[PDB]
Amino acid sequence: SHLTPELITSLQELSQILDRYDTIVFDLGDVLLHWDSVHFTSETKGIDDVRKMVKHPVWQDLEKGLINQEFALTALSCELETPCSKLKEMLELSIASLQVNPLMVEVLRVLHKKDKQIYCLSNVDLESFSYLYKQFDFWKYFDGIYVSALLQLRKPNPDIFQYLISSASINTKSTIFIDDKSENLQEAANFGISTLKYNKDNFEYTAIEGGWPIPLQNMTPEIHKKRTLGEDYLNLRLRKFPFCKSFVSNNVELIGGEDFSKEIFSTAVILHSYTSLPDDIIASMCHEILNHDGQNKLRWCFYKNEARPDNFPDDLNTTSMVLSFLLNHNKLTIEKIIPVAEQMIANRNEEGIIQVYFDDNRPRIDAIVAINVLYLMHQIGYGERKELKETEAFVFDFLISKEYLKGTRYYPAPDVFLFFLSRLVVDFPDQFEKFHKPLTEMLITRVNCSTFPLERALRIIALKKLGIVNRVDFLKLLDTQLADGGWPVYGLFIAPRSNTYFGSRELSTAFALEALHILS
Amino acid sequence: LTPELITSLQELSQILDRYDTIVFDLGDVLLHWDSTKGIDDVRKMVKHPVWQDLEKGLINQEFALTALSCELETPCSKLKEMLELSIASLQVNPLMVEVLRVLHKKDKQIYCLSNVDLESFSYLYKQFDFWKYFDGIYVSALLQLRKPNPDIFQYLISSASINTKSTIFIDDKSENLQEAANFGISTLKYNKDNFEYTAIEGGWPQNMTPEIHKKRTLGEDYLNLRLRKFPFCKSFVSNNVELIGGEDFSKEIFSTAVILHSYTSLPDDIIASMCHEILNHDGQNKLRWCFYKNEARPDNFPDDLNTTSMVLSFLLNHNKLTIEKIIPVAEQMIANRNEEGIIQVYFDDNRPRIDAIVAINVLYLMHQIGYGERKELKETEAFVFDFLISKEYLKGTRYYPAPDVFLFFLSRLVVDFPDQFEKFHKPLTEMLITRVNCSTFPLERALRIIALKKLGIVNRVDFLKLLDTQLADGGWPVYGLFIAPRSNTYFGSRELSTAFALEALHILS
Ligand SMILES: CC(C)=CCC/C(C)=C/CC/C(C)=C/COP(=O)(O)OP(=O)(O)O
Ligand SMILES: CC(C)=CCC/C(C)=C/CC/C(C)=C/COP(=O)(O)OP(=O)(O)O
Ligand SMILES: CC(C)=CCC/C(C)=C/CC/C(C)=C/COP(=O)(O)OP(=O)(O)O
Ligand SMILES: CC(C)=CCC/C(C)=C/CC/C(C)=C/COP(=O)(O)OP(=O)(O)O
Ligand SMILES: [Cl-]
Ligand SMILES: [Cl-]
Ligand SMILES: [Cl-]
Ligand SMILES: [Cl-]
Ligand SMILES: [Cl-]
Ligand SMILES: [Cl-]
Ligand SMILES: [Cl-]
Ligand SMILES: [Cl-]
Repeated sequence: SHLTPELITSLQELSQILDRYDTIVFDLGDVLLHWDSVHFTSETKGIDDVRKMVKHPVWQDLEKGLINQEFALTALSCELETPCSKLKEMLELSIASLQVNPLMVEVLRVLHKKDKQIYCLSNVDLESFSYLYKQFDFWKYFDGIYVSALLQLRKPNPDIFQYLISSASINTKSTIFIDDKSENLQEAANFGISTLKYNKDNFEYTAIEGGWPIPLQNMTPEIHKKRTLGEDYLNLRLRKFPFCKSFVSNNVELIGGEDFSKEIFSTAVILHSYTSLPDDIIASMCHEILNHDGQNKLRWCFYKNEARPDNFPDDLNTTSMVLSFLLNHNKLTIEKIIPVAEQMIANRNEEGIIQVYFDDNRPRIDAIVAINVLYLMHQIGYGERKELKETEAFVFDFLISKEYLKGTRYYPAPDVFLFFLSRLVVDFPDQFEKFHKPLTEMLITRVNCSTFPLERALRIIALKKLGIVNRVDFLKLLDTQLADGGWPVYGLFIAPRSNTYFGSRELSTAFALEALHILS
Repeated sequence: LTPELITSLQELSQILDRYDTIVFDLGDVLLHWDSTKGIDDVRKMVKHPVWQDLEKGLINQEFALTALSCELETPCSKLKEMLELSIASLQVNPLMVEVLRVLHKKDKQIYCLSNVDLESFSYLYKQFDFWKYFDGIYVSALLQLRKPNPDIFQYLISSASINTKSTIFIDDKSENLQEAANFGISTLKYNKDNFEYTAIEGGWPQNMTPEIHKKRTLGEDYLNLRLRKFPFCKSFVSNNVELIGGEDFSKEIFSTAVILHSYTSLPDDIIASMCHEILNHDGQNKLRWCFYKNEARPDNFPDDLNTTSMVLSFLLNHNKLTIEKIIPVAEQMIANRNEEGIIQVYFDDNRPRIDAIVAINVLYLMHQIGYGERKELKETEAFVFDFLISKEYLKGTRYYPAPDVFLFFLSRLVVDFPDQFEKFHKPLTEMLITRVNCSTFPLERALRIIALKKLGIVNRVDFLKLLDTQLADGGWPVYGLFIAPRSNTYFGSRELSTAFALEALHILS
């Protein structure tokens, strides 16, 4: 009574079978990649097959992202009685031998051309995944990447299939799944997904009717309540203070902060980033931007006038973010904006980089202000202007040199730079292709690397816009919502000379809710 | 139902005396109050949902005060001043404390169960002196549970092994006594004019027990396998406490002795086999022990009082040596004092050193063999006491860098010989309370869990996070317990980490 798999040995066969499905799921290993596991070094004592490492239960902890490679290797040098330097060696040689499967990468490229939904489902650890993302170039063929170290789940547990089906909204009826390991294929079949076993010299194809029901939700009821509680919390805050409040102090957690609430920038940030604000709040906060007394001829000052220090200039950051939002909500025309954009091009320093302030007496640069200025440039038609070349290069170097790990002049948190960069790169992809992979690669390395809710939320948002599901940061984010539904205050940006952080519970809650939304 | 209002101290004493276990809260029953910009009423802080987060030990006072500062639209500093005055104006309830003293004196089982935040609890533990009457203290911010959720009552019942039939609960909040009654515990509502006694039929039979059992079995199988293959406990060395890049060393007997002394549920075959390693050890010389095996002994490296102390203490405790054979070595240790009278680390007058934790382990053997009151110990004992009170231990000891290791080994001494160490008990417990969850290393979490339990305090925060760092083979990560300080070499194993983690799981089961 065991279901007899149809064998396949002709590309014509493989092709007709694959065409019968809307959605194809690849696993990386074997199907799309291969490598040499055995690797002898100048260390005679110990194991010789990296397979001993990958078969060890500690490896499950690495794949799920619970531990890193240094940790895994330290525990394995003990369990496997092999000098850890030899295992590190072995693991490196195996990684260096990785190559694509040329046949299946071509299948993958074609499937993507025929406008199919394609997902990558792989047990692979964060550090390896980051390296694979850099080394190969089929990732562009995937509609979504589901990696164990980003999920805290792993094949063959049904949990990972259940999260895949739910996350990607998959109709398992029209879904097939290509993998080498049988137990992964059996698990997916009990979910009603048809399987395609990749063998040495053939494919085993089991069509699966399925159509049975799904089990209990990993945390869905939890999530719906926390989202509602956060929404109620934030809508109440913003309806009472549509001019988004801020607090100041000398630390990122704003411990002991005092209420300031006289800068309009936070309001602009919230208008731009949380895409589910009720309409009355958008309008009420939009009203604030326009009537902001620090508007002078379509240029904005950070401060309200009453709070404006002596001789504090308009800045290209407030102005850029505001104009961009106005433009995008049909409250300003490109014709009115372009003259302001032109003042910005006239604000470059000796190195050609557009500067922060509308004031030649206050020369400053900042990578994120650069980014937000370029965003407005491309949004209005200026994307090919020659005067932007040096500014774009400043931002690219900031990324590639990993200089962003030290923060920007006004934004200390590295993920804030990656986040705003990801809006530019994703929203204007033709003009930013060379950024896409180094950006996605930095983000992969940073999954779950900090505890601050807003930072976790930024990484969730950016990686998802770039096609990668970051469930780990998601989970931890839920754990830090407080009982009233809001998240804790966060110092998004600083007055550098005085080391004054600025932030609000509203800022943290808005990005958190957006991150919960984007993975929903 | 309807309570039976009580106002006779003679009746009350016959109600209470009918019960084997009495649970007190803190508010009103034992502690009460008796006498510009925003919120003048602290009522608003405590009724606010954020306050529940503070009570569960999910956030600390600073976090809570910044969040409330915003939600109550009051300057942070004002909220903090108010919070400090309220706490500072707390006074003992003299009648009820005396009831408590007497219930304790009559050998009842008494537990404290309070919704109080970690920092406040920490203050109250130091301020007031009725804690010595409880058999266990169950504070929400350390349980990550809170009244009146049934969870906490289930935790208390199973944690303390309470027969709810013979258990009565004294609280001033109605809803707490209600939930308590759902578990068959008789309630006694405290009003300032009377008591409301409601008897309840108990005796009829928490919520991670399936998971916890699996992790414990997995960890046991792991450690059992390691020690059966390597009864001479292995060790790795490196520059760092996580022994990243460590190399197999495994030529020192101390780790074996530590395992034996510290993890109580080892199987008999493993205890026997590890005991053989301690007895057949190379470095043994006339019932003094050397850290190293001979094959690894550096030139002129002396026997040391720490390995010797732990080993003799273990053999004694396992009837392999008599006090008569040990006492002459103890006398040698008394002959090892430096100019300040402190007992030194090495059997070698040319390697003069002191180490508060080595002192502790020496003092332990001293009290175990009957030397507890020898005058020559006074300075050593004062060394250790100051080392704690001055907070010098936060800098580590010479050979153990982690502060909690000192607190943990001190807690063996203080709790095993309580009459001789009463003045250590409060400052020790107090320090430990302020260090709950202050570090991530599993072994350090394990030590704080054991020490606090031995001192009558359930630390479940560190417990839960400990369960999360077990690896999938059942063992916990390696950890560097002690160092050669001059080369800054750390020693450690997964056996050490896994042994302590399992004892922590056991002591809270
Ligand atoms: C060379 C090297 C890095 C060795 C260590 C392991 C590793 C990450 C190999 C590269 C390819 C890969 C993703 C294998 C497992 O993933 P899968 O879960 O996609 O494969 P499966 O279905 O074959 O288990
Ligand atoms: C996020 C953002 C709006 C960035 C652009 C600049 C800006 C207006 C920042 C807001 C906060 C602030 C007053 C900074 C100036 O601090 P300083 O006076 O210590 O530094 P400066 O001499 O660099 O102005
Ligand atoms: C100033 C301030 C409010 C500080 C926070 C801690 C606090 C509530 C102190 C007052 C008395 C006390 C220790 C109550 C504990 O709650 P219980 O669980 O002992 O009391 P209940 O049964 O009445 O809740
Ligand atoms: C935990 C314990 C057993 C403590 C007592 C002393 C002892 C034998 C420690 C074991 C580790 C060791 C070899 C230290 C050598 O210290 P060094 O040679 O680096 O410095 P020294 O001059 O302090 O010996
Ligand atoms: Cl790609
Ligand atoms: Cl600058
Ligand atoms: Cl910068
Ligand atoms: Cl574009
Ligand atoms: Cl006390
Ligand atoms: Cl010394
Ligand atoms: Cl010391
Ligand atoms: Cl005693």
